[PDB]
Amino acid sequence: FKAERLRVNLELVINRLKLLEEKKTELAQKARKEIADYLAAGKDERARIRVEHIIREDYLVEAMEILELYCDLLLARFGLIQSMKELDSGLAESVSTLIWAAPRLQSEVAELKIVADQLCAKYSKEYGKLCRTNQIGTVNDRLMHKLSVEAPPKILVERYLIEIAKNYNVPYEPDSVVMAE
Amino acid sequence: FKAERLRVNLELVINRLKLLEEKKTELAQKARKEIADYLAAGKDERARIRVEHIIREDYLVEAMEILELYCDLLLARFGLIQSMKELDSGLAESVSTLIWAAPRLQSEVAELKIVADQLCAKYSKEYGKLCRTNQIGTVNDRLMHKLSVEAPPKILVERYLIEIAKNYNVPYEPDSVVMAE
Repeated sequence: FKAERLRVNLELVINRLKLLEEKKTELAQKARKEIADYLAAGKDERARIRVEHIIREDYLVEAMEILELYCDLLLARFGLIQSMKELDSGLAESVSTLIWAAPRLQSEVAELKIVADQLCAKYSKEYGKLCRTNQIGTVNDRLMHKLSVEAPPKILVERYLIEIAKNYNVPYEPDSVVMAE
Repeated sequence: FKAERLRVNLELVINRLKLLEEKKTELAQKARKEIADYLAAGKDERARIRVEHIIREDYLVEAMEILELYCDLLLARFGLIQSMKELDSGLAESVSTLIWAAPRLQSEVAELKIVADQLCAKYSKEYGKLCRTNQIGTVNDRLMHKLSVEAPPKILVERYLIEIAKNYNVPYEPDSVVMAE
């Protein structure tokens, strides 16, 4: 298969990973001053949704870094496992997590479309329609938490609002039922 | 056969060997400061993959120098063995190592394509499809180690990280199970 198209794809993935990380950092700083505005100005719940979007983004940041490590370590053993024909256990975790998150990351990046195709084009043993679904069970559970879509515990969203109000110097009063939870 | 096309090919091989050696040296210095950055900044494992790529490159550097010696010594006896019709034992090691590494070096250089063709065009005794495969068994095992694709022992990758942290003055703590291994 097109393994150097795959490789330069990965390189662009890494480049855009860095770029998007940086851009989202920038706008996240602006948005944190903005959240200081919303919290300072009335609807802390509006700021609560804003910071929900932000903590979502931060889950994405952490997941981005984890998978950046994964694509880079897979890139290390390009020719080596390319000599092989099945995936090894040393890369089974990375491959499983990547295969699992790839559909979640299909939209975020178009290179990864080809990266996943070439992955599945690379293997059939524990690879394919369901065989790939069988081998993908070794996905990183930590990334899974960093890729879980949920409301954080309102004690923690309150703590994010508290540490924001700390860092950004607004008055925040958590809901004591949740501030105790 | 085209033995002076072969010869100027070899000359370009040597020229680009020097050039690529120099360029990879330059960017390797930049990449070593960069590895000092990654090690200094968080993911030492990211730096670990980076320095895995680098130590791979250094295996390539050493292999490059070895084969540079080989092509130059073969160049010394151009007309002499050209008078002969089979390869001699004095060049059997160099020829075997070159024939063996040439497919690994097919991609790195396009001149060597012709150099290998003209090599096989030079000989049939222990030369050809499998006869060349038979005579290539005298490849340099040291270069073979410098052309082996493997993970170095993690005590040694830790030692490379330790001597980098020494030279580049970052804090590195090897995995004591591997730092003892």
